[PDB]
Amino acid sequence: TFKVGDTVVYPHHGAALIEAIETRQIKGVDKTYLVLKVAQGDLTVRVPADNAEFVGVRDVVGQDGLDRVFEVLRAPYAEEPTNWSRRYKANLEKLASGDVIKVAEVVRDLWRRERERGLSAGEKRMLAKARQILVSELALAENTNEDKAEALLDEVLA
DNA sequence: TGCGACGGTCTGACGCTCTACACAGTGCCAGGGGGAGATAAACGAACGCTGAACGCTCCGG
Repeated sequence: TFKVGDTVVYPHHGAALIEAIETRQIKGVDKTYLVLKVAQGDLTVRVPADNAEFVGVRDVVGQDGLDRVFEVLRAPYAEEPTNWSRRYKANLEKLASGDVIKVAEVVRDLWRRERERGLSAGEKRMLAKARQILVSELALAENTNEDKAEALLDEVLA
């Protein structure tokens, strides 16, 4: 399932590359740890392969992902509750869910809201974080350059 | 009630200048009411223009 040198998407950190497989022993049990890293925060993540699906790791989605996130990005008739508190409570939950379709919907609706009137400066931090993690997810999926990854999305979100 | 003792409470702890310094870890926005500043108009005032008009010295044919 998991090999060396491959790219894996980790929640709240985006795409990452695996360095090696670690065989550290805990209580006399040889767990199959794997170590991975990103270029954003300069951190190393060690996850055993047995509970990898439980913690929420996920591989690189092929050609079946960009088309579905584009068609849910272009999906009209999206509505939000009138009170901003319910939508505010929903969006970070959708971000923490880690689904690509959910984060694409959140960034599309939020970008539309910022375009129409302009929300605030506080929400700019989370829009920026979501755009960063989404462009990092799509950058290593299509194997494109990061500047090309952020450039290609500029003509499709309108 | 008398007893020590147990305890709290309270007080200051010589004088001045030469010197003499500053002070730090945990949310967020929408709807609505007031007064600050720009606007264009307004009622009244006095400010000018009209030279006219009164009166003077005036050079004068």
